This record gives sequence, C-alpha cells and structure tokens, in this order.
Amino acid sequence: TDEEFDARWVTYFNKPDIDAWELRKGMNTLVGYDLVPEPKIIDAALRACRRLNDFASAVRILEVVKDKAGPHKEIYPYVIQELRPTLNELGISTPEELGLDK
Amino acid sequence: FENRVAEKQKLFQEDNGLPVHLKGGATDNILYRVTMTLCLGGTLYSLYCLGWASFP
Amino acid sequence: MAYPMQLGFQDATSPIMEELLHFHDHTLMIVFLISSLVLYIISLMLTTKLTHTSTMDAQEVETIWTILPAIILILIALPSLRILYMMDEINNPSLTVKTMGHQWYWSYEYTDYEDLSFDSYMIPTSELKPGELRLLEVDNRVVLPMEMTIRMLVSSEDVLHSWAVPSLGLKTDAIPGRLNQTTLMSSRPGLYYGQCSEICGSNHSFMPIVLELVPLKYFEKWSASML
Amino acid sequence: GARTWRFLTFGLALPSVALCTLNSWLHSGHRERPAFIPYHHLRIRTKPFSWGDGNHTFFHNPRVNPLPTGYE
Amino acid sequence: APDFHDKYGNAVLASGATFCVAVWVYMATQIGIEWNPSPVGRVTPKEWR
Amino acid sequence: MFINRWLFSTNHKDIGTLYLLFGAWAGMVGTALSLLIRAELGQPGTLLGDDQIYNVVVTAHAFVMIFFMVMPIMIGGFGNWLVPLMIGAPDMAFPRMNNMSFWLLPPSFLLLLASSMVEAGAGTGWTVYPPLAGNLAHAGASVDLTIFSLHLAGVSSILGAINFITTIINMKPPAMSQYQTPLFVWSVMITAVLLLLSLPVLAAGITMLLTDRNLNTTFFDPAGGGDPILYQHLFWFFGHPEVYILILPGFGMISHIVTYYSGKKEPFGYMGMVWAMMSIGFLGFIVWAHHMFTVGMDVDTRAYFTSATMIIAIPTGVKVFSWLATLHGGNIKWSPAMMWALGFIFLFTVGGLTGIVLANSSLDIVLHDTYYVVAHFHYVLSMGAVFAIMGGFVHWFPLFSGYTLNDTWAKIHFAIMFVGVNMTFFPQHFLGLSGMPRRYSDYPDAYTMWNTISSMGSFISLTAVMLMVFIIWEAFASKREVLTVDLTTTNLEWLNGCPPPYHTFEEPTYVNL
Amino acid sequence: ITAKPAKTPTSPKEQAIGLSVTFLSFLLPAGWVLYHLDNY
Amino acid sequence: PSITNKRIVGCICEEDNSTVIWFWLHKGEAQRCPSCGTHYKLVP
Amino acid sequence: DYALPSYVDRRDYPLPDVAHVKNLSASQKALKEKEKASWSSLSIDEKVELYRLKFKESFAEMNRSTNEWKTVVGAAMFFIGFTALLLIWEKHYVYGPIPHTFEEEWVAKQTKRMLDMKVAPIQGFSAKWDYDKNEWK
Amino acid sequence: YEEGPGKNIPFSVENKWRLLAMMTLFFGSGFAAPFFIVRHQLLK
Amino acid sequence: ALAKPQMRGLLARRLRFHIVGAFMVSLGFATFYKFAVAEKRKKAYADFYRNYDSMKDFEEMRKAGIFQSA
Ligand code: HEA
Ligand code: HEA
Ligand SMILES: CCCCC/C=C\C/C=C/C/C=C\C/C=C\CCCC(=O)O[C@H](COC(=O)CCCCCCCCCCCCCCCCC)COP(=O)(O)OCCN
Ligand SMILES: CCCCCC/C=C\CCCCCCCCCC(=O)O[C@H](COC(=O)CCCCCCCCCCCCCCC)COP(=O)(O)OC[C@@H](O)CO
Ligand SMILES: CCCCCCCCCCO[C@@H]1O[C@H](CO)[C@@H](O[C@H]2O[C@H](CO)[C@@H](O)[C@H](O)[C@H]2O)[C@H](O)[C@H]1O
Ligand SMILES: CCCCCCCCCCO[C@@H]1O[C@H](CO)[C@@H](O[C@H]2O[C@H](CO)[C@@H](O)[C@H](O)[C@H]2O)[C@H](O)[C@H]1O
Ligand SMILES: CCCCCCCCCCO[C@@H]1O[C@H](CO)[C@@H](O[C@H]2O[C@H](CO)[C@@H](O)[C@H](O)[C@H]2O)[C@H](O)[C@H]1O
Ligand SMILES: C[C@H](CCC(=O)O)[C@H]1CC[C@H]2[C@@H]3[C@H](O)C[C@@H]4C[C@H](O)CC[C@]4(C)[C@H]3C[C@H](O)[C@]12C
Ligand SMILES: C[C@H](CCC(=O)O)[C@H]1CC[C@H]2[C@@H]3[C@H](O)C[C@@H]4C[C@H](O)CC[C@]4(C)[C@H]3C[C@H](O)[C@]12C
Ligand code: CUA
Ligand SMILES: [Cu+2]
Ligand SMILES: [Mg+2]
Ligand code: NA
Ligand SMILES: [Zn+2]
Repeated sequence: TDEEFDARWVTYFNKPDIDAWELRKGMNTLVGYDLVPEPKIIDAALRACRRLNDFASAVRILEVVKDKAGPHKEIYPYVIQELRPTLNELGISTPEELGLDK
Repeated sequence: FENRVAEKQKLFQEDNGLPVHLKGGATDNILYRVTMTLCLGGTLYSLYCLGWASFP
Repeated sequence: MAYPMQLGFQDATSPIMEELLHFHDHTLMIVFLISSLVLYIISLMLTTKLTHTSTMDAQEVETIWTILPAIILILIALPSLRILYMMDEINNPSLTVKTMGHQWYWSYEYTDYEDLSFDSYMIPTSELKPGELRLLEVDNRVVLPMEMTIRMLVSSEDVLHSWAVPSLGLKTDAIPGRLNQTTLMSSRPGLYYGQCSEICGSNHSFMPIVLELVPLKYFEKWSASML
Repeated sequence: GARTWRFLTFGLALPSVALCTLNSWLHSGHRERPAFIPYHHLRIRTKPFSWGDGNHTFFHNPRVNPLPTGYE
Repeated sequence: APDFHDKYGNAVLASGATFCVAVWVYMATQIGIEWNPSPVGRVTPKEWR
Repeated sequence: MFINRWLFSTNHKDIGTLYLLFGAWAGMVGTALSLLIRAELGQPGTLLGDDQIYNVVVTAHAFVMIFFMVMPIMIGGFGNWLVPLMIGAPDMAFPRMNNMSFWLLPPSFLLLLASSMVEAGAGTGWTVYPPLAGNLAHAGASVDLTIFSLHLAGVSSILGAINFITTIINMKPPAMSQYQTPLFVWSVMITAVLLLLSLPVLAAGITMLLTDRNLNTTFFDPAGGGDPILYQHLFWFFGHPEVYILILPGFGMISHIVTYYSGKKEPFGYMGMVWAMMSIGFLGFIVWAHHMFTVGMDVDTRAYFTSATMIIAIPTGVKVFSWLATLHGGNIKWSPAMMWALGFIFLFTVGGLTGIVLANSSLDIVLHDTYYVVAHFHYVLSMGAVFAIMGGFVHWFPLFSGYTLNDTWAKIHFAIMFVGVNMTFFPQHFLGLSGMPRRYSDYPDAYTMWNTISSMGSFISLTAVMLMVFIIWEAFASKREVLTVDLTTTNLEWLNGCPPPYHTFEEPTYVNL
Repeated sequence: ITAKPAKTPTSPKEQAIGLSVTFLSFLLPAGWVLYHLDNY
Repeated sequence: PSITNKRIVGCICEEDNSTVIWFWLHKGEAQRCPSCGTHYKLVP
Repeated sequence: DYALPSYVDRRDYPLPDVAHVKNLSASQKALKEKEKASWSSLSIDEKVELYRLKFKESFAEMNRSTNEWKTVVGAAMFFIGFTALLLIWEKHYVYGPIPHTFEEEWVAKQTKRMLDMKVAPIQGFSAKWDYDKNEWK
Repeated sequence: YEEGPGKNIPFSVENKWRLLAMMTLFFGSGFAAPFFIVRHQLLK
Repeated sequence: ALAKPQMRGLLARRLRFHIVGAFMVSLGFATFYKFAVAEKRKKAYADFYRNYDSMKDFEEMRKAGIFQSA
C-alpha cells in the first residue's frame, strides 16, 4: 500500500545515525520510481541532511522533487507549502530563493 | 623407449624469452623460414598468375 | 503494363489478380497501422520529462505483445491461404500452350491439335514502330482466347528463366528438365506484358512476354491460318 | 538446471502444442464419406465380437464405419 | 558563455536551407533530366497507326 | 614488434581492430559497387554498355556487403572487442585460431576480386544458381574463384563460431549463469550456433557446383538426373539463417545502446529478449523455401512455408516492443548512437513488415524477383545492419580508441544517411508493386521516375560515407582523451578505461553466489 | 562521456582542409573513370 | 582476495537477477554495492 | 581515474558519489565548519557557495536546451545541397542521351496506343480518359 | 607493446596530416577499386 | 492553500491515456482506409464489370489496329 511504502521511506531517512552513503543511496533509489515523493518523505530526508551537516544536498533534494513532477506544475508549490515549517525551522533556502532555477 | 618428458619440460620452460614456435632450437628457425618463404613466395606467384589471367 | 508514376499493382486482368489486389489492400492496411504505431510509440516514449528507471515487471505486457500479433498473423494467413488453394483448384482447361525459355527469347508450342511453334524476340529500340513500347514489344505475340481457362506449361532449353505476366498474377520459373504448370484466364481482350524474372545472363532485361487476348472465334481463325 | 528446462517447457514445448492444436482445430470438421464397396479384405468377420450383436466394432461410429452389408 | 551554435546556428540553418533548395531546384528543372511524369492531363494523344 | 603484434596476434582487442579496419575498407568497395548499380539505373538506356559487367557488379556488391562488411564488423570486430570484456574473460578460448579466422578474409576477398578481373566475371547473382553458374553459361575461372572465396569465408566463420560458443559457455566467472550474461553476448552465441549449422550446408552445395563445373558430376544437371532446384534448397537452407546471422548481433548492440542512452541499468524483459533471439534462431532453419515460391513446389509445401515464416513476427515483435519499453521512463540522452538506434527500430520494423507481405506465397508470385524484394531487404538488412553498426561504432569508438568523436558532426552524419537511404529505397516499393524485375540493367520507360529518384538518393548516402571518414579523422586528429563514462556499473566493457590495456582481467572479477 | 581538452585541436580551417581532401579522395578517381566511360 | 590494491566486483544482488552490478573495490574501508548496499572488503 | 568514483550531473542520480570540489581552501573549510551551525545564520551567498562546492551544475543548468539543432539541420541541408552538385556533374559529363522513345511525338503516339489497348482501364490509366469526349477526365 | 590512446592501432596518429594521407589512401583505394575493375572489363 | 495534486504513477497515467488515444486513432484510420482504398477498389472493379461487353471492347481495339492476329 501507498501508506506502507511512505512509512518505510520516512523510517529510512529518520534513522538518527544515517550516514552520507545511505542518504545518497536513498534519494538516488527513490527518484527511480514513478512518483514524486510525499512531503513526509522529503521532510525526513531534509532532516537527515541537517544531521549530516549537508546544506547542499537539502537544496538538491528540493530540485529533484521539482524535476520528478515533469510538466505537472502544481506539484512543487504544493510540496513547498507542506515543507514550509521545516524549511523555516532548518534555515533551508529553496533553489528559487538561491537563484539556482536560473 | 624411456620417458624423457621431464627433459622436454625443462627445455620448453627455459627462461630464454623465445616464443613456443622457436623454443626447440635452430631447427624451429629453419622450418619457420621454409614455411614463411613458401607462403610469401607462393602468394607473390599467385598475384603474378592473377595478372596473367586478367588479360586474354 | 505499368504506366508512369505508378504506385501500386497493374490493374487486374484475371479473377486471381483481383483477389490478390483485395488481399494486398487488407495486408497493407495492417503494415501501415503497425509501422505508424511503432513510430508513434517511439515519439511518445521520447517526449516526457517524467521518469521511471527502476526495474519494470514484463510478464503482463508480454501476453498482449504475443497474443495480439498472433491474432493479426492469423487474420492475414486465413485469406492468404484461401487464395493459395483457389490458384491450385482443379480447373478444366480447354487449351494447353508450352513456353520454353532460351538465352534470350521465348518459344511457344501449341500442340493440342497441330504442331504450331514459333520464337518470340524483343523488338530492338531502333526497330520500334511509332508509339510502340521500349523493351516490351515482341515480333510474335502469344495469341490466346479470352474468358477461357488455359494451361501454360513452362520449361527452358538452357539456364533458368521465369515466365511472368503481372496483370494476370503469373510468375512460373522455367527450369530445364522440368515442366511447370500454371493456369491463365483473362477477363478481357487486349495486350498483356511481362518480363523474364530469373537472372539468365547478359540479356535478362531483354526477353519480354506479350499475350494477345482475342475472342475464341478469332483465336480459331488465327490457329486455322497457321497451317 | 530446472530454470533452463522450465524455459524450454514454456518457451518451446507448450508453444509447439498450441500451434499443433491450432493446426488440428482448423482442419477439423467431417469429410464426405466414400461410396460403400463390400471389399472382402475389409469388415472381416471370422468370429462374432464378444459384445453387442457380434457385428459392431468396439468403437463403431455409425457415420464412418460401415458394417459388412454397408452403412447403417 | 555563448557556444558555436549560439554564434552561428541561425546562419548555418538559413544558408544551408537556401543553398539546398536552390541547387536541387536547378538540378530538377534546368539540366534536361527526364522525369517522365504521367501523360494524364498533360499529353494530347496522337495517331500512331 | 609490429609484425609480431599485427600479423601474429593472439589478442582479442587487436584482432577486433583488424576486423573493424577490414570491414570499413570492404564497406567502401561495397558502396562503390552500389553507386555503379544506381548509376546504370539512374536514367533509361545503358551506361556501362555491357550487361554482363552490370551483373558482375550486382553479384560482387552483395558478397562484399554481406561477407566482407557486415559479418567481419559485427562478429569479428564488435564480437572480439566486446564479448571477452562483457564476461570478464582474459581473451577468447582459442586466441591463435581467432587470428586465422581474421587472416582468411583478405585471401577470400582477393579471390572475389580475381573472379571479377578474369574472363567476364561471375554475373550470376549472389545466389550463384546453376545452370547460369555452370561450366556452359559461365565457362572459365570466375565462378570457381567465387566458390573458393566463399569456402575461405565459410571456414573463417565456422572456426569463429566454434571460438565464440566455447568462449561464451566456458569462460564466464564461475558464479555467472547464462542468464546473467549481457544481451550482446547472447546475440553473438546465437549467431555463432546459426553459422556452425548453416555454413557447412552452403559448403556442401557450392562444392557440388564446383564438381559439376570441373569433375563431370551432375548434381544440378538434368542430363545426368540432377536438379537445379536441389542447389536452391542447399543454398537457401544456409541463406535464411544467414539473414538472421546478419541482424542478430545488431539486435544485441541495439539492446545495449537503447538501455545505455535511456539511462537504464537493464533492458526491459531480459528473459523475453533471450527467448526471442533463440526463437528467431530456431524458426530461421524451417522457413528457407519462401525463397522458392515460384519454382513449382506443391501447394501444401507453400502453405507450410507461408505459415512458418509468419511465426517469426511474434518473437521479433517482443524485441521491438521491449526496446520501446526500455525507452519508457528513460532520462533520454539524445546522443548520435541513440539516433542510430531509434532509426534502426523504425526502419527495421518497416522492412520486417514487407517481409510479412512477401511470406504470403500467393502475393509473392507477383512480388518475387521484383524491386519489392530489393526494397524489403535494403530496409531490414541494409539499413538495419548498417544503422546498428553505426550506432555501435559511435557508442564504442571511445572505448576502442581512447578518443571522443564530435557529437554535432556525428548527428549531421546520421541526418544525411537517414535522408539518403529512404530516398534510395522507399520508391523501390512502387517499382516492385508495378512489376519492375530485379537484376535488370535497364527498364521499360514507365519506371523512369522512381529509378531516377532512387539513384539521386544513392548519392546522398555517398556524401554521408565521405563525411563519416572525415569525422573519424577529426577524432584522431584532435586527440580528446576520454576520462569517465556513466553507467559503468551495468557496462563492464568500460571499467578498464579507454582504451583498455592490452591484457585485461589478468586478475578475474570477483562474483559470489 | 567526459574528456580532456584536445591535445592537438583541429581549427575550423584544419577541418575544411581535412573534409576537402577526404571528399576529393573519393570523388576524383571515380570521376576520372566515369568521365572516360566513352573512351572505354 | 586480490594480488593488488583493487579488484572488480560483480554483485548479483538477488538470486536470479539477470543484471550484474560492477565496480572497483579498493583497499581500505569496506565499500557497498551501489544497488543493494552489500559490504565488500579487499584482502590483499 | 576510470577505477575511482566520479562526479556526474544526471537528473536521475541527483546525489553523486563525490563532491564537485575535492580540495578546499581555508575559507571554504571555515564555511564547511560554519555549515555545522544553524543554516539560518548562513547568508544567501554562503548557501550558494556550499551548493557550488558539492555540485557543478544546478538542475536548471544541466537541463538547458541548446541551439545545436540549427547547426545539425543546416549542415545536413548544406551536404544534401552539395550532393545535387555531384548529380549535376554526373548529368553533364557521364550521362549521354536518353532513348528516342522519350521524345514528345513518340510519347503522344505511345499514349494513344496505350488508350487504344485500354491499359489499366479500371483505375490506373485508361480509366482517367473520357472515350466519349476524347479528352482526359 | 605500447599501450594507451593512439598506441593500440596499426597506424600512426602522431601527425594529423600524415594520418589524413594514410586514411585517404586507405578508404580511397577501396572506393576506387570497383571503378577500375569496371574500366578493366570494358577495355577487354 | 493548495490541495494535494496526484503525485504517484504520473508516467503510467500518461502511457494509459496515449495508448487508448492510439487505439481510437487506429480505428479511425481503419475506417478512412476501408472507404478511401479497399471499398473504393471493390466498387471500381464491380462497377467496371457490371455492364462490361468484352466483344465490344475487342471490336474497339481491333478497329484501332492493336492486334497482330485480327
Ligand atoms: C537482416 C536481414 C533480414 C531479415 C532480418 C529478414 C527478415 C524477414 N524476411 Fe527477408 N530477406 C532478406 C533479409 C532479411 N529478411 C534478404 C537479403 C532477402 C533476399 C535474398 C535474395 O533474394 O537476394 C530476403 C528475402 C525474403 C523473402 C523472399 C522474397 C522473394 O524473393 O520473393 C521472404 C519471404 O517470406 C522474406 C520474409 C522475411 C520475414 C517474414 C522476416 C521476418 O524475420 C521479419 C519480422 C519482423 C517484423 C514483422 C517487424 C517487427 C514486428 C512487430 C512490430 C510485431 C507485430 C507485427 C506483425 C503482427 C506482423 N524475406
Ligand atoms: C548488407 C547488405 C547490403 C548493404 C549494406 C547494401 C547497400 C546498398 N545496396 Fe544493395 N544489395 C544487397 C545487399 C546490401 N546492399 C544484396 C544481397 C543484393 C542482391 C544481389 C543480387 O541480386 O544477387 C543487393 C542488391 C542491390 C540492388 C539491386 C540490383 C539489381 O537488382 O539489379 C540495388 C539497387 O539500387 C542496391 C543498392 C544498394 C545501395 C545504393 C546501397 C548503399 O549505398 C546504401 C547505403 C549504405 C552504405 C553506404 C554502407 C555504409 C557502411 C560502411 C561504409 C561501413 C562502415 C564501417 C564502420 C563504421 C566500421 N543493392
Ligand atoms: C485410447 C487407447 C487405449 C486402449 C484402451 C482400449 C481398449 C482396451 C484395452 C487395450 C489394450 C491393447 C491392445 C489389445 C488389443 C486390441 C485393442 C486395440 C486398441 C483398440 O481399442 O482397438 C479398438 C478395437 O478394440 C477391440 O477390439 C477391443 C478389444 C478389447 C479386449 C482386448 C483383449 C485383450 C488381449 C489380451 C492381452 C494380452 C497381453 C499379453 C501380455 C504379454 C505376456 C507375456 C479400435 O476400435 P474399432 O471400433 O475397431 O475401430 C475404430 C472405428 N471408429
Ligand atoms: C578448397 C580447400 C579450401 C580449404 C582451405 C582450408 C582452410 C584453412 C587452412 C587450414 C590450416 C589449418 C592449420 C591448423 C589449425 C589448428 C587449429 C586448432 O587446433 O585450434 C585449437 C582450437 O580449435 C579446436 O580445438 C577445434 C577446432 C579444430 C579445427 C581444425 C582445423 C579445421 C580446418 C578446416 C575445417 C572445415 C570444416 C568442415 C565443415 C564444413 C587450438 O586453438 P589455439 O587458439 O591454437 O590454441 C589454444 C591453446 O590453448 C592450445 O594449447
Ligand atoms: C557546412 C558546415 C556547417 C558547420 C558544421 C560544424 C559542425 C561542428 C560544430 C561544432 O560542434 C561542437 O564542437 C565543439 C568543439 O570540438 C564540441 O565541444 C568539444 O570540444 C572541446 C574539447 O577539446 C570541449 O570544449 C567540449 O567539452 C567538447 O565537447 C561540441 O561538443 C560540439 O557541439
Ligand atoms: C559515383 C561517385 C562519383 C561522383 C561524381 C564525382 C564528382 C566529380 C569529381 C571530379 O572528377 C573529375 O572531373 C573532371 C571534370 O570536371 C575530370 O577532368 C576531365 O575533364 C576535364 C575538363 O573537360 C579535363 O580538363 C581533364 O583532363 C579530364 O580528365 C577529371 O578526370 C575527374 O577526376
Ligand atoms: C531526417 C532525420 C533528421 C534527424 C535530424 C537530427 C536533429 C538533431 C538535432 C540536435 O539538436 C539538439 O538536440 C539536442 C540533443 O541531441 C537537444 O538537447 C536538449 O533537448 C533534450 C530533451 O529533448 C535534452 O535531453 C537535452 O539535455 C537538451 O539540451 C538540443 O536542445 C538540440 O538543439
Ligand atoms: C617392446 C615394445 C615396448 C614399448 C615401450 O614400452 O617402450 C612394444 C610395446 C607394445 C608394442 C607394439 C604393440 O605390440 C602392437 C604392434 C605389434 C606388432 O607385431 C609390431 C608393432 C607394434 C606397434 C608393437 C611395437 C613395439 O614392439 C611395442 C611398442
Ligand atoms: C519461462 C521463461 C523464463 C522465466 C525465468 O526463468 O525468468 C520465460 C522467458 C520468456 C517467456 C515467454 C515470453 O514472455 C513470450 C510469451 C509471453 C506469454 O505471455 C506467455 C508465453 C511466452 C512464450 C513466455 C513463456 C515463458 O514465460 C518465458 C519463455
Ligand atoms: Cu531469361 Cu532472365
Ligand atoms: Cu529467408
Ligand atoms: Mg527467382
Ligand atoms: Na541502364
Ligand atoms: Zn548488489
């Protein structure tokens, strides 16, 4: 089920001592699927980036969420809406806020 | 006859840098030169024959 | 005969060529559709930023990919084989004519009743009468009765040739030591052209076939005149 | 291995059976029975059969198996 | 960082297309190639017999 | 050192390089012959003034393109380069015999070019049917030199097939089953099995023709109780497998190319692709008489050969749909090799479909020995083989050389070649339907327009060939050395760098169970 | 694929030379034979 | 095991996978298969 | 280099195996030290600098469309045009006259004879002639 | 034997102009050969 | 506030929609082709032969001088 898939990926990124290899393996695996990851999954991955002192990877994860949506323009702004409290809490600037959307 | 395979093993394993087709000694060189001379000479003769046969 | 800028078959002169035209129309519609589907699907696969790069399960889709092509092939083969068995069906011919291939001309033998035989050579371009067709005319045409079942027997006195008349649906190899049979029936009078259709050496391009289809009464008058 | 023999079972052997089933299916349907001729080398009766009336073969089909006196 | 395509692509496309059409039209119409088109709606049939 | 390395090779990579050079040279010969064909046909009348020479050119065109360009490039070149690398093997099983498979080809080619230079040539067609190919209608040495050319080519390929089958079965890592080998390796193993079984039958048939020409045998001579049709059965028993031999390595390269440039780790439906290639290989031995629908065989025989031939579309369609399903969801890299592969999928499909039209014996009566057949095989074989070769060549050139091509030039090359082959061959369908025979030096006037266009197309492809030579020069001239390529985790042939060292896998891969 | 900069870059002018010489190597010999077919 | 400081590993991540995952394994800290995360350690 | 992990900008491999920049100056090392504290205390320019140490191109950069199609299509048309020059040369210097059967008067006679023998009278040819009005339909 | 780019081939790429001459002779000889064989047969 | 858009199976949804569209187009083409080609051809042959007089056709050809034998 969708709920069980999402729960497993939240658990994966929530492991306190997740290492850099596991963060990369998780994101590189997840973006192979026919889906844009749920905000709860991205929230967990962004907090992993914080535990790993990796600001750049947090920005890259927001870029690949936008990318996975393809022409479905409504997905990225919905995701950023849902992540706003976490972005504010962790001081994560969006790619747009950084000019990296060119 | 006596089993002289060990003596041939020693000859063909000698660290002399020779490829296996020349490792038996001077007779290998002679047989190689006869073979290659007949092959190359024969091939040149086949081309001459082609030249002859290409015209009435 | 063919005409300039022709895309398809010569107009059918025999019932079996008519059948072949209808069967080709059916088959070409399938060829077009499958060609077009493959091109369309290529374009569909190549026109999205959406991705799915993880392992995909193939089992379900391979049922569609084998069953649907099997059905299509059956739908081609059924009418194909119906025509094959029609073109073999026992007919009672009223006439047998032999043709022998040679390097490079045809001979014809009408030996049902009289020993009539003659040779049939291409008219050289320098000898064509005004309005006659380059590489297609012969000196002696194959005079035959229209609207009658004719048995053609085909052989060769030298190398392989092949006796063809596209508008009648005919092509039978001419093999020395072998007597190959085909059936000819023209729905119409007129002149019907074909060309040698097995490479037989330097003048393969230059040993055509010309049938002259006339009413039975005129065929009989022609036969009687030949005595 | 088992994997290779399963591959042969599903990939070659059963497809062959399906094709021969298709072939048989297409050529099914009754052919016109031949004129009865009381040939003396056929419909042999040297002793009555041990079932029925003694004059019918074990898997007698009235449509295609004439008796010594002809079709039923 | 403008590349070769940014600098020359427009010129290559316009000059290539112009040259290609002009030379094929000349070849097709001006050097006596016999296309042998259909006589339908083109040829007036003339007595041959 | 130069003679030891290049005349006395026991190295799979150097022998692969020799085959690629040989094949590229043969391709120039074959192309020149093809342009002479289309120059003779490019306006009505005679150009050469000698129809025997036209027939010699057609015959040589086919033998050069099949035996000296396609098979050497696909099997000798890509096969020798890639197969050992893709299974982590240190070389071929028989590295010295491998070198003789190569060195038989220059003599084979010399015999073919001797055939064309003595007497009036072998104007037979590549089928070499008696009695035209016999000692009356083709007296003198030309046909015998053609037969001997084919004997040497046949020995080369039989010994090569033994080498590839042994290598692929015996020299994988001990943990790697056959079902863990890449599709290109499968395609070469299957091709090799077809060669091993088919070439000996050709060898028997052409040997019979040799003895009918020189030892007063009558296998094919009715005066002695022989039969020209027996030759046709023996030739085509080889010749149908041969057309699958020409395409199968191409199917293997296409699978690798489509997977690579779709950004995938694997082709869609691996076991279906293996099944389809084995099914095509098997069915390829039971269909040959579709080359003989006009020779006078029995109706039930025609019915069987129609039906068996149509079956090949099913496994073939699984491969085409599987390539499409490999693109599906890809991060597509529009590389020149990807363009070659997409051109392949479409043009192969068109040619395969006109094959299905021809499989219908009834319609084949009217299409046999016409330009419809020429159109069919120039789509599926000529474009299919050549597009797979050019895709493999631009994909793997950096592996083999250590240098990159100019991608923009390679895309221009593709675009020119796509226009040229379609302008050349598409109109030949109309010529066939309207009844123009093949193997003709001239045609009735009605056929002028489509012959004119076809011949103009042939020059466009020539421009593409010349540009290809410039593109290879420019890569060797500029010396852009490769650093990295992506997807090495699923493309083992790249993991030793570009070019790989003379000896690779001295220490084999570690693969556990 | 990633690569080092060209060791021996081939300028536009160098490419025009190589392209020209390549085309001429194909066209001149065949052209000579085809021009002289009459003489044959 | 290796006679040197690196060796190519192929990982068949699951039984009956047709896809083998290839990578150089270097001397030092254990590396992981990039597909399944299986650990490998070189032992010169 | 072939045997080591490498950097790749690929939309489907967003977190590559190595950082774009392997060897840091003292200022870049201090910024990585700063990265261990609150990111809210990081400036915009510092956030962009951390991104550029880790990655070479952004998604927007790696995904950009190019003008290459113009060069490819234009160059292909140039070489196809060059081909017509070869065909003009062939027509001028290789091809002699075509047969007299292509002369206007021969074609007019040949066309009448084709209509008189009713070539392709169902669809192909004679079908397009009006035999009542003595003109093309 | 010599290893690496430009060293695993039976021809030199040391000089791009010598290379152009060798490639010209190589592919040109193959392309020319059928024209000269046709000429040889016609001159019989 | 923005509502949740579909985030799962976007590639599969696109494929399904366009495979159905390709089917519908194939049906429309089969209808065009039956009318423009296959039925056109059946009707042309049937119309030609419905009142066809082979003797009158022969007499026209003979008067035009086409035949060797008549
Ligand atoms: C690459 C080489 C190659 C390949 C692969 C093929 C593939 C096929 N060929 Fe062809 N063929 C030749 C090379 C090739 N051929 C050559 C050289 C000749 C001439 C020899 C000579 O005389 O000189 C020839 C001649 C030849 C003839 C003899 C014609 C004659 O001389 O009168 C026939 C007869 O059936 C034939 C049929 C086929 C068929 C049915 C296939 C099939 O394998 C095609 C299968 C492919 C597809 C069908 C397309 C993909 C499928 C799908 C997208 C699925 C759905 C499709 C359907 C439901 C139909 N070909
Ligand atoms: C692989 C097989 C193949 C290939 C590639 C070709 C390529 C070409 N062929 Fe054909 N041809 C045949 C196989 C092939 N042919 C066969 C079997 C016959 C029948 C013979 C007979 O009837 O007996 C035939 C017959 C045939 C005829 C019919 C002759 C007749 O019936 O009278 C025609 C007519 O136009 C023709 C034209 C062409 C043209 C214009 C090309 C090409 O010009 C099309 C463009 C392709 C290229 C120019 C090739 C490019 C490749 C290279 C240069 C290799 C590069 C190498 C590396 C990158 C490593 N060929
Ligand atoms: C689906 C097929 C499977 C077969 C099963 C069917 C029948 C019973 C058992 C069969 C055993 C095999 C052979 C015995 C002999 C004859 C039967 C042959 C097979 C059969 O069933 O033949 C039938 C006749 O059966 C008859 O006579 C019937 C005869 C019944 C009695 C048989 C007598 C037993 C013979 C003794 C056996 C001796 C064994 C010796 C062992 C060796 C020891 C050293 C054929 O039917 P039909 O109507 O003539 O023609 C068809 C017309 N539509
Ligand atoms: C008109 C006349 C035309 C005919 C021309 C004849 C053609 C060519 C001339 C033949 C010259 C032959 C010279 C000997 C070849 C020996 C090959 C051999 O024996 O090859 C072996 C492999 O093939 C094996 O085993 C099994 C394979 C062994 C095959 C032996 C040679 C066969 C040659 C002809 C075969 C035709 C087949 C007939 C069927 C059509 C050894 O492989 P290598 O790579 O060497 O070494 C590997 C090392 O590990 C060994 O220590
Ligand atoms: C009728 C004639 C019409 C003109 C046709 C001209 C066709 C050639 C166009 C040039 O194309 C470019 O050439 C660059 C220069 O080689 C390539 O960059 C390559 O060159 C350098 C390596 O030395 C690096 O800067 C690049 O990364 C590298 O990809 C680049 O890919 C390519 O698009
Ligand atoms: C199928 C592939 C072929 C494609 C066509 C090739 C395109 C033509 C290339 C040019 O070839 C040359 O053409 C010249 C004419 O333009 C010839 O000069 C010939 O004619 C000249 C002018 O009449 C004389 O000055 C020369 O002596 C005389 O050899 C010359 O021999 C020949 O090399
Ligand atoms: C008769 C046959 C005709 C064949 C003609 C061949 C035409 C090929 C034109 C190539 O032009 C370019 O193609 C690139 C790729 O080759 C494009 O990359 C862009 O588009 C792609 C998306 O479709 C992306 O993958 C790339 O990253 C992106 O930069 C690029 O913008 C475009 O200028
Ligand atoms: C005496 C000698 C021993 C050989 C040995 O062990 O070296 C024997 C053993 C087997 C003998 C061979 C076998 O007996 C078979 C053959 C018998 C014939 O009568 C003589 C030749 C013949 C071919 C023998 C030659 C020779 O006498 C051999 C070789
Ligand atoms: C059984 C075998 C291997 C499975 C495996 O071990 O991975 C698979 C591989 C390819 C399969 C075949 C291909 O997918 C093509 C056919 C697809 C149909 O849906 C069933 C029959 C069909 C003919 C398949 C039967 C069987 O499932 C095959 C033969
Ligand atoms: Cu007689 Cu061809
Ligand atoms: Cu075949
Ligand atoms: Mg034939
Ligand atoms: Na001609
Ligand atoms: Zn793994």
